[PDB]
Amino acid sequence: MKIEEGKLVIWINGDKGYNGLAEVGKKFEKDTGIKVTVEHPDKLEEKFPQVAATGDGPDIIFWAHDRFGGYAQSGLLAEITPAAAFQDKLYPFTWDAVRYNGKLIAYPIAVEALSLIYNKDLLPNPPKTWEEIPALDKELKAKGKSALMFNLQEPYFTWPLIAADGGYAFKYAAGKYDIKDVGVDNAGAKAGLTFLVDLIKNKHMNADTDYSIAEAAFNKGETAMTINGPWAWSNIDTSAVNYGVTVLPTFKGQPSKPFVGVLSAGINAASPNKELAKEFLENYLLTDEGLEAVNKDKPLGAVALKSYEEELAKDPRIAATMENAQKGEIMPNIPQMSAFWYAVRTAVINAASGRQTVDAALAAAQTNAARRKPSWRERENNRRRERRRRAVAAKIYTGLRAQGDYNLPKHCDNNEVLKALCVEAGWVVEEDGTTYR
Amino acid sequence: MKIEEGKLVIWINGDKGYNGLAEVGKKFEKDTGIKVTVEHPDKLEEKFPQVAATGDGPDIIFWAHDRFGGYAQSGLLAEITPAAAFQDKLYPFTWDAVRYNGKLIAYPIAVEALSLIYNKDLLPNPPKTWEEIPALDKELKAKGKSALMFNLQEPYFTWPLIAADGGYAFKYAAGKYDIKDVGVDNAGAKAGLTFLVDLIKNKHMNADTDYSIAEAAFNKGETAMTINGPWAWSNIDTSAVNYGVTVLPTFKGQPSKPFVGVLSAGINAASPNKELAKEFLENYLLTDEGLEAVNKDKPLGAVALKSYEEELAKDPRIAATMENAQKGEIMPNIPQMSAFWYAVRTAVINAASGRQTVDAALAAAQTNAARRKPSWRERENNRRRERRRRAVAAKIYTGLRAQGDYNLPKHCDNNEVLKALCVEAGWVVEEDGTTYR
DNA sequence: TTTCCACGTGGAAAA
DNA sequence: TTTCCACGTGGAAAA
Ligand SMILES: OC[C@H]1O[C@H](O[C@H]2[C@H](O)[C@@H](O)[C@@H](O)O[C@@H]2CO)[C@H](O)[C@@H](O)[C@@H]1O
Ligand SMILES: OC[C@H]1O[C@H](O[C@H]2[C@H](O)[C@@H](O)[C@@H](O)O[C@@H]2CO)[C@H](O)[C@@H](O)[C@@H]1O
Repeated sequence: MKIEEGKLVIWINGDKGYNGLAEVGKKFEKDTGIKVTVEHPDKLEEKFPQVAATGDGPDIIFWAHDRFGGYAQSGLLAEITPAAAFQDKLYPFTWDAVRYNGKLIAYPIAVEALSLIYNKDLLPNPPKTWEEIPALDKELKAKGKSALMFNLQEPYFTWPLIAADGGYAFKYAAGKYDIKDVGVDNAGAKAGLTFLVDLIKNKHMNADTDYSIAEAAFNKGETAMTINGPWAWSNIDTSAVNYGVTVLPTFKGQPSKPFVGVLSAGINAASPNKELAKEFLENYLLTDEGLEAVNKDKPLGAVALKSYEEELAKDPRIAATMENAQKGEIMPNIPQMSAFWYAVRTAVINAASGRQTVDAALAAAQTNAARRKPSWRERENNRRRERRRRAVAAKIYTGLRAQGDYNLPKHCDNNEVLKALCVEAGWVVEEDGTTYR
Repeated sequence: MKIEEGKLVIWINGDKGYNGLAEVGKKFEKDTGIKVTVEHPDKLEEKFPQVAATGDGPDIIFWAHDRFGGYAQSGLLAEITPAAAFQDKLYPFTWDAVRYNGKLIAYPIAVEALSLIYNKDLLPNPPKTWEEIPALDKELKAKGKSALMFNLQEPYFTWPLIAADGGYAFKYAAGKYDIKDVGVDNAGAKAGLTFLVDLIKNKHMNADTDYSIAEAAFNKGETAMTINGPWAWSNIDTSAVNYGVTVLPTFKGQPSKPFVGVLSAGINAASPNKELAKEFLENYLLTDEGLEAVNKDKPLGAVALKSYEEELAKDPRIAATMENAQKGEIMPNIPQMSAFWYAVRTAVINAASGRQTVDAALAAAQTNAARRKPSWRERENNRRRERRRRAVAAKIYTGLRAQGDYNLPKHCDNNEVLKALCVEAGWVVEEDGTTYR
């Protein structure tokens, strides 16, 4: 698709309040006449870098801030230049999340952190430690239920446990992240992933559990706990479950440390509606009424807008979210975050499935998250080099065929021409290529 | 995931009533103590052949019958052995849909056909032809609306128009489908796809419109019509839209001819719960109460079970469905269907985007749908031939480097060894490989 | 049907 | 860092 003047197209993930956001787009059209289409395609965080490089993609893209550094490095995002008056409306630290190489590259929307969600009727007193969950499961299994179910296919949901005892993504020192100092293979990370794997080995969780499976099981009252973010609360409200949101359990005495995301809205550098996108975001979405429309559809978490966050912070579910967020850390936005996430995803899935050990899975994850992606020019240099090597060889064999006068079959490969060249030069070549004088 | 004896795991597509089916599973657990888990993973029709080949995958898999023949050819499905008494409860033609090489390979559940779905308030009199849609759209655009929106990413939705004037998949003659006689490149197919591409060219449709975009636009009252199946009705019910279900419009005076699917349930050949699966399907799902539970969640269409279908056939939406189904054709279940579907999907997406012309898109689709998938042994044969070719060459150069005394640099490639061999034999080799005596 | 070389990226190796 | 051969499948070619 292509962005075209006079219309706005927005990409936001399918677990967010896209219906409420389209409601904001409808008000925008009422007052300005500009149509606003909100779409929630799959794997949008991966599709956007593929289409935007060529000029395609949506006008605005919503994702957590951790992806945006890589979009900016690739030149996919227009610089955001809000007036001071508007910057004053959002918490400074939310702006930090969307600053890359000194420039603001997106509008921050809301702060997200995972919390422990629990069924109060099945479990009036939720566990304070990861360690006690096995025994809690044994007890609930006798009653036909299970202790805990959460998405094991996305490393976002397992990272709090991996980081609890000392695992980290990229080390931060002297005011910067060290791209080559990755902490996914240290004792802390190994202990966290081992406990999770042992949960599966002892049949307290299933390695194939994903987002929809865990959400269905908690919202149907089959499991007593899940791990999820504020966007999930709306579907629980519609269910018959009496749920609480609280601090994640500790592991080895230390708090679980979720990676904290800032839902952010970037403007496609190829869009011809940059000013319209700015007006929509600053003056329609990032208002009390606009964020309310979105929040009422699927809760946003702690919104970047101070005026509305003052209301939302009264909700004890938000206070628990931010308690967890204080114990975690804001995600880096550096372009390498994509490589980190793929590597940890592979490690978690492979260790959960028994395909690899925890030590082997995390060792490979360490090297992969540190691996430098070859540039376009490097790939092209290698492609050309091998093109040239084949062309030189092909020309040699053409000349040997055309002038050798070797006693060759009507059809033969260049190996048979090589053999004849060898005999001419005084060599003997056996059937398997063994060659000697 | 591996099937475990004593529990049932089911895969069904996410647009079906998986919540109603899980209710059937819960009754089954209440009467037999066997846990039933219903899951709706993405791309399950592609995942099943990958996992089931090694004994993995679910106990039961739901999909339209078209996919089943390829599963059976690969040995992924247990043969279905209902007693004659049970078979008599389903319409004979539904059993034919799941018969492959003389054997029953799945239980038929329900007959699905696409219909034209329209908004009565915006469109009291739905169009009877495709030809009048452009004018109708221009009318509705003046009111800020559009005429028609349907999924353009899946060829199932566009096939009725492609088949209207003569396009076909595999020609049927003398009781068999001829897999070398494909009709995606004939005049009728071109005329149908040209009309669709012309709709996009004249801005009556957008090439990137997918399932959720079309469903959202119709269910929010922004487009007057959509093309979809019975599963979609419940979401329209919850919406404010006053809709009708009717015959698809004609093209060039001929009816649109949808490919008719039979939602079918196959039993994994690797399952240790084959008898439980048969009990669940025959005596819990394929009952009035069982199908009712699923149909209440998302309408199944015209169910294979005679007793319950006499109730459902009273519904004017089902009569419309079957009117369209009489105009279309039951899909083949032959293994070549997946290759047919991939080819047409690429052709539709490529012509709708302008990346290929209609003629060029359908010309490639014809050869692709007819292309014989090389066997494992053919691929292996090829792999070994090239492995051997490289190993013969490597042995010759090893012998040359070890015994030639060619005055070579410390590091050089085989081309330089070849060059030294050539001059030894009285040849001249230029820098680019030009070789002469 | 088989056969042959081309293709671009992997990863071992040397520095 | 660059270099070099291996890899398995594509598609042209001959039959
Ligand atoms: O699992 C890796 C994934 O984690 C984060 O994605 C979150 C996202 O921030 C949330 O808004 C919500 O949608 O859940 C997602 C996990 O499925 C990172 O933001 C993302 O880059 C990363 O791939
Ligand atoms: O688009 C190709 C696709 O068509 C059919 O899939 C249908 C399915 O039968 C319906 O039940 C519903 O889910 O819509 C699907 C299209 O998205 C074929 O059954 C399928 O094999 C084929 O790939």
